[PDB]
Amino acid sequence: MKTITLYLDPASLPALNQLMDFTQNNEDKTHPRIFGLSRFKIPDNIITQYQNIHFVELKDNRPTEALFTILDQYPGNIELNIHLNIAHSVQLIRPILAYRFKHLDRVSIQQLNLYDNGSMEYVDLEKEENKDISAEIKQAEKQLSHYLLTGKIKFDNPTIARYVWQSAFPVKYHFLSTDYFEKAEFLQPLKEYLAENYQKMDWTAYQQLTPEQQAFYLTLVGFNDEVKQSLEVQQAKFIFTGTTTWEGNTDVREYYAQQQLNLLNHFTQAEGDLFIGDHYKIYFKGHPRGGEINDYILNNAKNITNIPANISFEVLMMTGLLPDKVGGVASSLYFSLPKEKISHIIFTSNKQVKSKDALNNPYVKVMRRLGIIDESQVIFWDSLKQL
Ligand SMILES: Nc1ccn([C@@H]2O[C@H](COP(=O)(O)O)[C@@H](O)[C@H]2O)c(=O)n1
Repeated sequence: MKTITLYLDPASLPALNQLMDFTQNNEDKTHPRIFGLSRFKIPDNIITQYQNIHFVELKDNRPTEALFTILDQYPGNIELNIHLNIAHSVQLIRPILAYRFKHLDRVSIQQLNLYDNGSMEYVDLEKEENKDISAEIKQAEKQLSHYLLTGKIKFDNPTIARYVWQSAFPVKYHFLSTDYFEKAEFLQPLKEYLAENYQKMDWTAYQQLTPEQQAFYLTLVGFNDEVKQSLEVQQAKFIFTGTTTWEGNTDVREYYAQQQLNLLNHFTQAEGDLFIGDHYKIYFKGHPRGGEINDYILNNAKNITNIPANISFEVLMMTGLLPDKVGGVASSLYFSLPKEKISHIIFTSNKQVKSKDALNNPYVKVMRRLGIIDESQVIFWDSLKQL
């Protein structure tokens, strides 16, 4: 059968790993490929070098029907090599299964490779701490069978359903935290169930690439030479990480901008509660969707070096360019960082958190369970004095 590789991800981390897989296989210029990476654009100077390369929009975390137009161009027997975001795997594969239904004679699923979205998978797993995980797996497997037979989605445990694909297809899972699955006691049944179908995320794959493939990869992920040089000075580095807000209200976005500037000052100013000392070069890493929030920092701070905000932070993990220290507002990007590199992580007030909620939320709990952070490194945003 002819193999078609599908790279699907609405987010960042899976895409980063999928673009590594493409780079590792980039000598094959005609292997059929379909890219559905909402946050990444393959430069046309690379697209033109490949044949049978296709692109599909994602909408509501699934490929659009435009996928069918692509697959119709391959009228023989086809086996699908599918790369997915774990958290969104059920929706991402939905149009693929629908197409297979219409072409059961010639379309088969060869294998799945699944990659963590980031913190969201582990948080979601925390909320299942009190469940009979062994029973949830069996039910999820049963309901995955119904999905595969009817095309209709109904999971009593949508979270555990993300981890039962091996009951249907050859699968390999790539986890940001293998420790979590091995340390969390309530997850022991799941760890044993997954058996030899998971592995730790290949963060050091970039180091095994060829010199030219390394440059290939950096072009795919938007990390140009100028930014690289900046993060290679022989100086103690601290990177301040920013955040964003859904709200459109100018007013509110302005408050988030003013408050993130204040948080920066708590790290970098001597009177600050989070002062890291005088011996660090300071970088700012805005949130990709920060918009004016990011401009507020650069326009009103000083002695800071900007790292373009649309770069996914996790690139620095995939490339070995992490700083000595990272600090800022809680983000998925922290789940993937070494413990000794964390200064302080700050939390924003919302529905569940109106105080340093005794750290009774899953995010901190996961991090503490894994030992990435201690209580002294958790900060509630509103408790910080206005400097
Ligand atoms: N300062 C930041 C904040 C977020 N991000 C990107 O945004 C993604 C979503 O992060 P949040 O958990 O903060 O929404 C992160 O996984 C990372 O790829 C970033 O690259 N720099």
